[PDB]
Amino acid sequence: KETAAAKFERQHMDSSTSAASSSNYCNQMMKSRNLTKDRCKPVNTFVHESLADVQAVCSQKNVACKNGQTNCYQSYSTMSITDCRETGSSKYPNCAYKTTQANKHIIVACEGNPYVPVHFDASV
Ligand SMILES: O=c1[nH]cnc2c1ncn2[C@@H]1O[C@H](COP(=O)(O)O)[C@@H](O)[C@H]1O
Ligand SMILES: O=c1[nH]cnc2c1ncn2[C@@H]1O[C@H](COP(=O)(O)O)[C@@H](O)[C@H]1O
Ligand SMILES: O=c1[nH]cnc2c1ncn2[C@@H]1O[C@H](COP(=O)(O)O)[C@@H](O)[C@H]1O
Repeated sequence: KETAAAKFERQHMDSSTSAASSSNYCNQMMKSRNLTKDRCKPVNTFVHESLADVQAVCSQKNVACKNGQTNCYQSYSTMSITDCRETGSSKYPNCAYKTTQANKHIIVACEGNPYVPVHFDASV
């Protein structure tokens, strides 16, 4: 039922806040977006921009994906993001995360028709 595009929105879109600036944010969000269900997702980024702005990245700077595929795109502008990284002492199911805010260019992979983000590759 859940499309790749919907999964990208679930894992990575958080337009509601301008910057994920609670120290609790990743702990709460990693759980509520179901990224700690079968295991602690080791790293995940949330993007605090409009869906339209993030979708627009698929028409921006074409760059090589980490996996060597050619369908990745880097945002021309920096975007407000939050990096969530599993702590060294995090143990499933009690997944624990460090919350870090940044403004960085995002790199996403795009697929499909319509051509939309389906994977978050990197922030630079
Ligand atoms: O949400 C995500 N999905 C997939 N990869 C991510 C996500 N967020 C960050 N990353 C990548 O994971 C890296 C951290 O892992 P590292 O290679 O051990 O340093 C970051 O530099 C990002 O490129
Ligand atoms: O490029 C892609 N297209 C569709 N699904 C992907 C792609 N890359 C990874 N996935 C899968 O969907 C999830 C994407 O998470 P992300 O890499 O953090 O964005 C991963 O857990 C993979 O299982
Ligand atoms: O200019 C860049 N090229 C490639 N990765 C970058 C760059 N700037 C920041 N990064 C981030 O740093 C990670 C690579 O660092 P590494 O794990 O030490 O190899 C990537 O996952 C990116 O998210």
